Amino acid sequence: TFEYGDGI
Amino acid sequence: AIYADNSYSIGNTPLVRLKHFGHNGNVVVKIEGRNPSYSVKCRIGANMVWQAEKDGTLTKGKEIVDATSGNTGIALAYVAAARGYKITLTMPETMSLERKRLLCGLGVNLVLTEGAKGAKGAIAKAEEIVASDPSRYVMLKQFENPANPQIHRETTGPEIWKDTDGKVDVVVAGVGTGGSITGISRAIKLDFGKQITSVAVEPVESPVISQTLAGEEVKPGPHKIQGIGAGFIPKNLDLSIIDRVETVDSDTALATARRLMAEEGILAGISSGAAVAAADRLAKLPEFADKLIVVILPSASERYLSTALF
Repeated sequence: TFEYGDGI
Repeated sequence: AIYADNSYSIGNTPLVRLKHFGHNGNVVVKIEGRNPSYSVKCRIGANMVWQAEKDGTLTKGKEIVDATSGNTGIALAYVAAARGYKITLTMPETMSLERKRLLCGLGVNLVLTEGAKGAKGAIAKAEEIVASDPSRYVMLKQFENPANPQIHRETTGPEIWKDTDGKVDVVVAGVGTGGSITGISRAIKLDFGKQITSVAVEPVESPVISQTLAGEEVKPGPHKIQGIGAGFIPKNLDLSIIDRVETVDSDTALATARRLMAEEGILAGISSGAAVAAADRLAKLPEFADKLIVVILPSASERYLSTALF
């Protein structure tokens, strides 16, 4: 799960 | 020929025609997993470092510090090792041990921030490290650094033009930092001069581009499509060049990635499934059924062996 630029 | 270090071997990824998506082969995929550290980010890790060297903001003394929990961290890591830079990366505790073992394997100074704090906690700590000795640390800032879309304008875009012989009609690409769709669209529309349809893809769970362009309230959310859905409009997303925004849900993105594996023999990551699902939707509209649709596949499956993909 990813939000606010996480996982990029 | 022979590349002088691994960063120079970025790109020249192949186009592969799909047989169980689209209509009579009008959907083609660009396999960005075939890159030095096996994602599209290899291009921007290389060129952001190159540009900072040509600008002098990065010298032999200086040390790279950035906040990234994804493929850009691996990309900066392999480039920093190939070119002799010390690098520090910050990230939440959230991260898979394999992604951390990979980064330590590449020699990263890993700095771990609070999990509940998330991405903001990581970017906060990185900026403090950079505040310690601004003459010693360089942050490259993938969301804002124009060297990010510029490398797609100079390589990814022209590769698509050349390999399709100018016949590309549509480019479909998930948006993380936005650099891919921005650089590719500028190269094909402005340098080659063909009026294609640029399609941005975002999670339906965090559809901030659709909502912004629609003048609706911007409601970011959590999703499982790693690599896209930042929850904000990045500076490196050139909205003015986007013709269309497609939303995809996490389950469909995941199902489509598994179909790419089992039906096409293509080992694609989950954001690759989202982009193909958006491409299939356009490709089965009569208005696109005769167009050549090029879809970016940002990463490979094995980045995701221990996730919801398998």
